[PDB]
Amino acid sequence: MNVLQIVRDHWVHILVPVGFVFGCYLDRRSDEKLTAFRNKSLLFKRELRPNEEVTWK
Amino acid sequence: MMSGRPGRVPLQFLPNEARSLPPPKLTDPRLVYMGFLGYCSGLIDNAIRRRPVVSAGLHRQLLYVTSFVFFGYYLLKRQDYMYALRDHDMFAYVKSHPEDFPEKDKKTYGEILEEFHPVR
Amino acid sequence: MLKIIIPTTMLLPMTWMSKHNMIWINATVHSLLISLISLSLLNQLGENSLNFSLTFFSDSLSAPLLVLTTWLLPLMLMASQSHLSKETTTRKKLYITMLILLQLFLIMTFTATELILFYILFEATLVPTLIIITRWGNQTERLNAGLYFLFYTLAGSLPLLVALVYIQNTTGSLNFLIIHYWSHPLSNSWSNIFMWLACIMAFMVKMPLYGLHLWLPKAHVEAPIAGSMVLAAVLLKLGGYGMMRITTILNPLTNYMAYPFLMLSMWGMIMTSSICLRQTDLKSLIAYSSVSHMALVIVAIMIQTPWSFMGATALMIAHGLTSSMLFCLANTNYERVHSRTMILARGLQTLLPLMATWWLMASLTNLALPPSINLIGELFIITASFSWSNITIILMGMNMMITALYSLYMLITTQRGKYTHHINNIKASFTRENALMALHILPLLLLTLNPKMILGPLY
Amino acid sequence: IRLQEDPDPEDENLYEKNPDSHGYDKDPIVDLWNMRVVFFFGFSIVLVLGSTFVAYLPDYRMQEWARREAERLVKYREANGLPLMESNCFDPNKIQLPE
Amino acid sequence: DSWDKDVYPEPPRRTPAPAPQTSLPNPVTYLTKIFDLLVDRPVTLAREFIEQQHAKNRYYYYHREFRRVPDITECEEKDILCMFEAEMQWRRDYKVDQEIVNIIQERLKACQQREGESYRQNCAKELEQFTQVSKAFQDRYSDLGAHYSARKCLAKQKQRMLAERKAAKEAAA
Ligand SMILES: CCCCCCCCCCCCCCCCCC(=O)O[C@@H](COC(=O)CCCCCCCCCCCCCCC)COP(=O)(O)OC[C@H](O)CO
Repeated sequence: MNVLQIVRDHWVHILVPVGFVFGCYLDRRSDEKLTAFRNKSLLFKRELRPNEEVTWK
Repeated sequence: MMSGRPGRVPLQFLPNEARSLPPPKLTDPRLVYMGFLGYCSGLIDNAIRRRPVVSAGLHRQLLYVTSFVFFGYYLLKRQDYMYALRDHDMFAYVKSHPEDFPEKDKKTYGEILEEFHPVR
Repeated sequence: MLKIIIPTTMLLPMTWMSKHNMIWINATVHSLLISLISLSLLNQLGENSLNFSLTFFSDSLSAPLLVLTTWLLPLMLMASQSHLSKETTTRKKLYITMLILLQLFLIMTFTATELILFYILFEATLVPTLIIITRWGNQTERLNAGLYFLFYTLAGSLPLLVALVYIQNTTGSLNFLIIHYWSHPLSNSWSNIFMWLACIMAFMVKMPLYGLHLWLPKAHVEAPIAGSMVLAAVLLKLGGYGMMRITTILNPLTNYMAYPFLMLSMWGMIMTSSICLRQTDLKSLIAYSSVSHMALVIVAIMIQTPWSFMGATALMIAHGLTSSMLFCLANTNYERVHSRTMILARGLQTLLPLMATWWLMASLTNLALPPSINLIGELFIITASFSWSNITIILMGMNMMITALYSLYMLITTQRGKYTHHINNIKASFTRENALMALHILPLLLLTLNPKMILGPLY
Repeated sequence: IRLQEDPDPEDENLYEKNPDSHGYDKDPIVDLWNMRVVFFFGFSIVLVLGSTFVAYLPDYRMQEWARREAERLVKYREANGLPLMESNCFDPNKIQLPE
Repeated sequence: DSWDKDVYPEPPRRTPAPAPQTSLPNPVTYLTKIFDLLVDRPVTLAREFIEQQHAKNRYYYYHREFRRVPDITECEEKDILCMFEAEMQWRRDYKVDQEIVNIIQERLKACQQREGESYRQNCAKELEQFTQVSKAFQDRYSDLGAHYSARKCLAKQKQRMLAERKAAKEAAA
């Protein structure tokens, strides 16, 4: 149904939504470099559970 | 200032010993911004020549991104070199000059007399 | 963090590459969508600010302003698609480009973790607004108006630049957390006052206090509708955000040096509100009202009291939403009459009955009628000020008394009274203007149920 | 004639071309569609769920966790008879005040 | 009961037995009666239905507990790693102490209506408890500034026994 044209005039609508899902990616990538004191602060440091290896992602 | 350090061979954009540093990763955020600059030149390049900006001469702005990325990449390695160099001989100096860098005494905040000003 | 920024900047290619007539639609879609995502950021923990990285972080103060700016973004698009319809598609796209580029900077500065990073886009907001005021402004004296607005802030901002870099060379980093934890008692040495003056005057200028305020009437009146809202609803408030952030290393020097500003602000609000009582221009009257409310925050922030900060953040937002609405009221009336004089179009209620209502809660909200967020702001500030000194209530309450007279003064002169005979072009209000007006008032009363969201980190 | 210019255009009324005009833009079909966007993506998805989202937001500022701790703490304190909340905060026993 | 009686001491209610002598009917008994079988019972009927449904699928939640962590008086100078734990612990205790005053304030306000015209003398214990709390609260956090930090709280406190011990030296003479 006209798809050759609804795509051309409404392909802009996907830009921002992928931008958001992209924005989460760098958000969930930059934190990895910020690991450092992962389960290290004595306020929150505790015994590591049998299966999971990382307390906070 | 590194203008006359011992070993600086003149007109050497990237000295050989700089290769001992982690090279900039191919998608370094600084690098892609350098690629942005190449693209941003491309859009306006068709603008002055009055061409259909975005869809105008795909070859032209494609070369712009390539040129800016490479010239960016070598710049980043050179940029990383000096900062590594600036920090390197920094540290070599302070060990060579212990007397000018005293280790400040370890006093907790309990013994520190910091006067208090009320807000009233 | 990023989940707001890339959606904002990736919105820019959409408007440029969208269809010829769909620009307003798709921009409005995702601007509201961005607002929804920003609202997801509104959550805050107990005491530690929501920290994201070295480059960005948010606290209980930044978050309410962030959601306000994103919430604003659809409103200018809604408010502007009437006087820009007869314009070339490129200029319309450029106009939209200016707004979101402006709005992008606002997210950046409010979430900035480093004072210099906060500083770089602190003036960078000026460039898009300068274009908006100058190019699309609909007047003659807008040219001198843009010059006044531009130079005033720069004249105050540049001392901050010299001051800020001095902090870097003396106290290491200028990361907001590292300043707060390593704060030291600023001495009384005669250099530290000029230290104090430079770190404060920059936020003073773009928070119009008596004397340093003549740009605002020239800023607001000649600016177009979208320029007026953004300038009055967020731009006067970067100065506010700076003071809550930068006063960490200005104590106890703030205790003694606060006096000239406090007297200037407290007396200024009586003077400025008096100007409102006899303003010939509707837009100017709203503009001067912003000075009075903003000058109240000057006393609020500069007292440096837990309660004072809380009421500041309450007036921080409530005034911005209200001032944007009143500017919408003036704009929605202006093009119908093609003039700015208040007495030009009297008795509008008999002609437009719904706008009579919209003007009515708008005036009531600016009245600080309880329990509107404005009342929570002013009433909290009065108590904090009264604890600081008993006399100030004479000045404080007098402002509310003056604020009553001029607020309903526009109501009676425009809405009530006899309709003007000669005018005959007043058409029934477009439901766009009606929809936009509810877009402003409805969240305001919605905020009344949850003040704790906008009370701030002191809460 | 000073300059060869054009007379000031007259403000068209969107209503007299199409009575149902909503004031969003000239063309009727997009104007009707702009209505749907401004309301559906205005009041509907932002004001309704956004309010519920912020209203049902999880514990903000630990407003209730502190209460529960206070109840337990106050229940501990008067049980032993010592004052229910000390005038001092950082125990002076450790403090090593100068002279 | 959901809350604790020790946290909220409720003196036993003294409800007199109804012993009227006038022959004409007491109306308020009737309005309470009709209310019972028009509002109270239907509300209870719905309530017992919702409460049994709630117990059909019961999900639990607990109360988060923060273990003790070294505070700011033993944290090293600068060293923001230890300052972070210190500041957060102090601010958490600020929240508890704010709630402690809140709990006492409700108890003081609870006396007012509970004691009626006897409020002036009956709960002077409630008055002094709030007086003890408010005065001690003033010595802890008052006048700390809008940018209050555990450093300032220690600083303000360190002045207190500074003056006190100075007064003690003068008192000893
Ligand atoms: C339109 C005019 C300006 C509008 C109002 C702006 C605010 C008014 C004051 C402006 C101050 C600008 C300069 C301040 C820079 C940072 C100051 C700072 O960090 O404090 C220093 C304060 O030191 C200064 O001397 C700062 C400058 C003092 C003011 C004199 C110059 C500024 C005023 C004239 C130029 C600007 C006015 C406009 C001229 C056209 C500390 O250094 P120190 O002196 O303690 O250094 C150690 C030792 O004592 C020796 O250095």
